[PDB]
Amino acid sequence: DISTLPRVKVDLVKPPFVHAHDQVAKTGPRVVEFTMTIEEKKLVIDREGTEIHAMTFNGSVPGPLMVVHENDYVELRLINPDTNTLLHNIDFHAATGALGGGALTQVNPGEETTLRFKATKPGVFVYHCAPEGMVPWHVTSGMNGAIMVLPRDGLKDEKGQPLTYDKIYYVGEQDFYVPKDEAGNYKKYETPGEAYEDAVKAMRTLTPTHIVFNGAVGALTGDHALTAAVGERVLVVHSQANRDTRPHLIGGHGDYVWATGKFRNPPDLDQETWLIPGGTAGAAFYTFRQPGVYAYVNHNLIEAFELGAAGHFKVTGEWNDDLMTSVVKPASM
Amino acid sequence: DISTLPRVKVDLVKPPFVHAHDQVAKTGPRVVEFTMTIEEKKLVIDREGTEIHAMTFNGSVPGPLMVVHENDYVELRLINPDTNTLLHNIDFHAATGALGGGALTQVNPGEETTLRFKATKPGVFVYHCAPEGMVPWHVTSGMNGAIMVLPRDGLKDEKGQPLTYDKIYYVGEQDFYVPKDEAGNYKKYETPGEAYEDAVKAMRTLTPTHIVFNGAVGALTGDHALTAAVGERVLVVHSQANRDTRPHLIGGHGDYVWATGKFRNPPDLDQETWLIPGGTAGAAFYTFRQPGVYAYVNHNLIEAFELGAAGHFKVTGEWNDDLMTSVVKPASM
Amino acid sequence: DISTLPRVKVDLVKPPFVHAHDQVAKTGPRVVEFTMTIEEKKLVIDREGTEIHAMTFNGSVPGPLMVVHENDYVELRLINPDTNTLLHNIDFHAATGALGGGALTQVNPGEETTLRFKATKPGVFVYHCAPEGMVPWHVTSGMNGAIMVLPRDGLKDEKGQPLTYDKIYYVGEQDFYVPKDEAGNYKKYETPGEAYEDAVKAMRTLTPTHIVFNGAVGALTGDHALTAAVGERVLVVHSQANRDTRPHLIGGHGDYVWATGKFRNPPDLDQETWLIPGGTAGAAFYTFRQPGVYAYVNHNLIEAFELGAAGHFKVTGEWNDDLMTSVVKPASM
Ligand SMILES: [Cu+2]
Ligand SMILES: [Cu+2]
Ligand SMILES: [Cu+2]
Ligand SMILES: [Cu+2]
Ligand SMILES: [Cu+2]
Ligand SMILES: [Cu+2]
Repeated sequence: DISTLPRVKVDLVKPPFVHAHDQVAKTGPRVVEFTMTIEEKKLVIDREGTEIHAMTFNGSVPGPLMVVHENDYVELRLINPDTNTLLHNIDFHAATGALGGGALTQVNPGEETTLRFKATKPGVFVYHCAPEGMVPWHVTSGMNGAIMVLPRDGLKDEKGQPLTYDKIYYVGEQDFYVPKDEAGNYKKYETPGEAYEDAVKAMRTLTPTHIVFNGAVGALTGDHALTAAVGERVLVVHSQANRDTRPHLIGGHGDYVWATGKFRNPPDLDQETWLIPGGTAGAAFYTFRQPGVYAYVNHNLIEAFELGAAGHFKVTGEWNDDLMTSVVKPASM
Repeated sequence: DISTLPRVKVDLVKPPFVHAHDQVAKTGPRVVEFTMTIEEKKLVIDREGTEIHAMTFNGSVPGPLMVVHENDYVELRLINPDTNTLLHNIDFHAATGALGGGALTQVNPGEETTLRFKATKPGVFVYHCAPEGMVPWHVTSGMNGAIMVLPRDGLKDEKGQPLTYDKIYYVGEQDFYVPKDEAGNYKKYETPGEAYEDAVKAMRTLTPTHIVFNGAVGALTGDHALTAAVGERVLVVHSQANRDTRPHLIGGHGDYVWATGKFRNPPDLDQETWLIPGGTAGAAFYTFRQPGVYAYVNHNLIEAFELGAAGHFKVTGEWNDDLMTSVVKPASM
Repeated sequence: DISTLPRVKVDLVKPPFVHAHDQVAKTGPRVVEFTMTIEEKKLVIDREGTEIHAMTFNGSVPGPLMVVHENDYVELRLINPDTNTLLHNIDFHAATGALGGGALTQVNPGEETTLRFKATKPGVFVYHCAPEGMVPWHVTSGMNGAIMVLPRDGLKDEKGQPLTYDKIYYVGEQDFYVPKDEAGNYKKYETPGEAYEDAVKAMRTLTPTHIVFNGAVGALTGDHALTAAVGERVLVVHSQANRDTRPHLIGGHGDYVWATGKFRNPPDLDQETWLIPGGTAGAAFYTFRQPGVYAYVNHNLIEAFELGAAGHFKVTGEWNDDLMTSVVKPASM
């Protein structure tokens, strides 16, 4: 049976970008093959040069977004090179059985493995590393990403009418818990193992030191802001593998939102802000109507503006005065 | 076009009360004009006399509730008198473009401005101050409120049947982060600027020192409890501009609840407790069936009973023994 | 009227198990009688022997799950034996009036009382102790449980088709705040009253020291794991009386989920993780398709793996290779 199915190999791209795919399936079920290489590496996460030992899927935080269709088979080749120091594995919330695949994918440095699973449910799901005994440490070190399982006939609104996006971006939100000394300065370590004991004490406080989008404070700002034009329909997939978040587009809305990200449910309309529970991926669809800069944020404003959970969208086009206008510009009373 | 539309000026009232309005629109689209004056002032927030420098819209925490209908134009005159010390602005989650109006409304002390925007989406939305660089500080100092955009044909249940309320109250929930000395006593400052540096360190802990309704511990209790009678239908609008909350009416329910507050979505029925994400306004409809005192609370009971997030409802009417009755009054075994 | 109704006495069972009942009602409305005895007792909650003075309904944390049908009358006999030291009462979120019954059920040691209320709304609800002035202390000491009010015609899916479970389990999640000394070691007390002052200071930090299922770290693991077989439909009721949680079945899904637990609303489909607000009970339905061990967790992984919020399911049956298979077992590159 599977033997007889067609197979296509797909090369992943770095977040916030997403690999090429079809919204409405043009072929029947296939075996979609992906390859990911584990990379343990130092990462500076803020302006002051704070550095951590990140554990990544393909060298990025978050790991890349995989896109398949309902009932395709996902075949993943997972490689843990001998240059790494720790055992890793992968748990797909999209999969059924063996702890999401975690029990079947344990690889020490120098090993690789190939897992296959059937994508039976449509929606966006979180995938993350989960080794017995050190699950939170690997997850909060950036070892998580997401997979989107699109219905074979694409996305639909509450009335069952088609929703087609022109652009899609993947925003992975990460809560970090950097160990601190007595005065409050962040500690630095030579290897991941040296950090272990302190990491556990830092996590138990339940208070992140940093909460960032795309691995670093300001990662999606300035020259890295997300782009769009007035009239374009944009799908924003957002994931948080360990902690709740409440996304919000400043100056815009979520026209259609699947906060818990499962496509067989009708979306919520006109959301100002929505809650994505820790351990979940969600998606929001919006059509831009005004040009300018928009701030995309976690709406606990302390987490957004003090801790790092803020990004930008720069949109081009003509301003619509009917929607909004400054009647009297700021001036002396 | 707008030139030709009728205009009505509306005078706002202090929370928890709401200005007069029509549920079902009797006229066509209009330009609804409001005026708000910014007021920086000292506020004692608890029984022990803890004082803070609040930043308010119209002298209250939360700012007043504005009520318009879908497709009306909101025209707001915002005045920042010379008696204030800081730059302020306003961001309406109900608006589209320019950061909700934040980029078009920056006024220093002694200035004013007039913004107009089209209310294209029905629901309850949060509005708040958001100056570049000090967003969380202004929000957590009480500078936020809400606006309700009613469908032109009023509220409806899941089956599309009309829902008419007899009374409406606005509960604004506020998380405060008062700086403390080494022993745990709250600090006091002469001006807002003197508090700034300490405020930022207090916010980064992510742990509020107070969480109150209507600006102070016990604000909606005793002689200030909300009132109703058995048989009355009450709509309770609740907003939290920075942090999640989980409202609950002790002894009652939320018969119809729009937790994320957007009216084009059908409401949830029979809720015991519901989650309103930080940066959102929600609404719950309930018909009183028993007289007596009801406690309206944030259901994290520590936040409610230790931190200040609790209010009362005193309802008049006849007791219904079919619904509830004490069969055997407390007595010695 | 009530005089004329049939009455049935039901003996409760210890969580995670649930007392015998009918899903679809075979008789008309009845007066269902229950008896609960309050028990103040020492409980060791972790591996290191940390001990607390728990306040319980029937000797367990959580208290037992009560199951009735819509429009039955619940008649509860509540006994507070003279061996206890504190005043207690009970508040049913399922009830209407008198603070959920809290104002009618205050019993000092040596007293008892009998309350009756009509179960007018279907769903799973939280019930908990709530004495004036010490509400959070009694709740966070384990004095809470849940009641399920089933529609008279059983559970249904989004299309109104019947959903019948073969097994049902009740998972009560508890956040504990154990007082600590300067070095971080947990304190021990002789009686509940001796703990009082320190308990309040511990709660105000808003940071639990332990978050457990069924009263202790590892309570639902090893020989106490929940059981099922491939093909069985299982309903898992989960409650959190004071704090938000985000349940997740590792290796599975929530096929039908009522996150806020009210049955008149259609369930959410295919959830990976769902949010149950503090002060609420929810229910998830799933059909097992793969055998093996599954971890049932609160998906804030620090709370699950560091703090205690983790349990197991051991399922028997044949492995399905179509759903998942290890193509290449872990081996040297
Ligand atoms: Cu790993
Ligand atoms: Cu997971
Ligand atoms: Cu301001
Ligand atoms: Cu905002
Ligand atoms: Cu008690
Ligand atoms: Cu309660």
